[PDB]
Amino acid sequence: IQKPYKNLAKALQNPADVRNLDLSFQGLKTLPNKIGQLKNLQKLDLGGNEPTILSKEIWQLKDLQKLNLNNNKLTVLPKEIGQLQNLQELSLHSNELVNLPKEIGQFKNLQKLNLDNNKLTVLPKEIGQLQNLQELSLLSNKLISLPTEIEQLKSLKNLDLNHNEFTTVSKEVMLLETLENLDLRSNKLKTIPKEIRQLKSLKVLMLTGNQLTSLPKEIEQLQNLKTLNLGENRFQIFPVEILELKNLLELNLYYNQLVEFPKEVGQLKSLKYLSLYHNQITTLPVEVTQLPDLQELHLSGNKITILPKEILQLKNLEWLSLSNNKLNALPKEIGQLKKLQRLELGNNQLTTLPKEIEQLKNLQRLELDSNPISPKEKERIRKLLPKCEIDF
Ligand SMILES: [Zn+2]
Ligand SMILES: [Zn+2]
Ligand SMILES: [Zn+2]
Ligand SMILES: [Zn+2]
Repeated sequence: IQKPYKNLAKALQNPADVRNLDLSFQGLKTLPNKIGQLKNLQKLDLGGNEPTILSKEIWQLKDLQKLNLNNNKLTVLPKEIGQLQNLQELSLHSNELVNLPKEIGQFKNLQKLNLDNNKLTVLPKEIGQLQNLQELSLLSNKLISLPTEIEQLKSLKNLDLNHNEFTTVSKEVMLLETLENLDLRSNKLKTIPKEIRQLKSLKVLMLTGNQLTSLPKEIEQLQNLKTLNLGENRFQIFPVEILELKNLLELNLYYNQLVEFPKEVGQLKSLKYLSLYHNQITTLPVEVTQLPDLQELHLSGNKITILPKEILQLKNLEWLSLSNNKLNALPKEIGQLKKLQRLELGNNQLTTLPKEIEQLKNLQRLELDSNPISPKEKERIRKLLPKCEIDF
């Protein structure tokens, strides 16, 4: 590992010693022919220059392991890129690529491929030849499908399809059993296939910003799942399948149309984070207070009228959000939440807070705007929590 040569003149003075060259954002239009003298080059950054920076001399620098061609207004990738047999990391992000050459499949040792922020409508069938690929990033493209040969990516751990045009998840993506992180955010998904059960190594599944109404029963088989992000979807019926995931740590279901907060949520015993912000929830079941490791509970923008006294059981809770609800009171048991740092209660029907709130020694912020609290009550509250930032 070498500190990068940022001065092209310095690099060309002792070319044999140049392993790392960073010419990014230097206003370079072309490369000098002399660049071919950098025979031991392993890392090359040509990002943020011009499309003409792609000198034919680059493709003869055979020791190249890492190449960054980001922000170069590239409309086409030369077929000669395939000659860089030793490439491990290739970055083509923030360009204007619509297609890729079939030669993209020649990188036998390719581990990371970044194609973020392009205009890709299709991937070549040869993408399947990248059998050592661990990360494929396609954020913000125009893909409606992936080639069936995507099933051949037997080492893939990270697949990022965030901001594309997918209407369904292909059954070939579901054959990538080594996947750990699958990002399908901001697509046009209406369903998740039953074949999701095959992704047994999946730790993170992001489906935020789609049109999902339900999940298949087979999602219960994702026993390695830690993060499940289902916010900004069309769930009206709570997907009870996800309540079988006893090792889940984070669950996001905000911006749905949920009418019921089921008692079975109490079965998510490892849950640390739960958001149900902006739904139609009326009642908080006693079973939610039975989550011993819960640190954040986000319930703002609902129709909750009361909190059960069993709230005291959430000993690890640090953040409780209940703004824009219909709360008439807080139970005195709120004072037992010793780790509470943030308590959002704006836009409710609160007139007072129990004396026991003074026990909230770690409380840093308390939000009480748009509540019918009288000036003398605001004074009393300030005195109960003198070190807390209180917004009235
Ligand atoms: Zn988008
Ligand atoms: Zn929205
Ligand atoms: Zn709203
Ligand atoms: Zn707030």
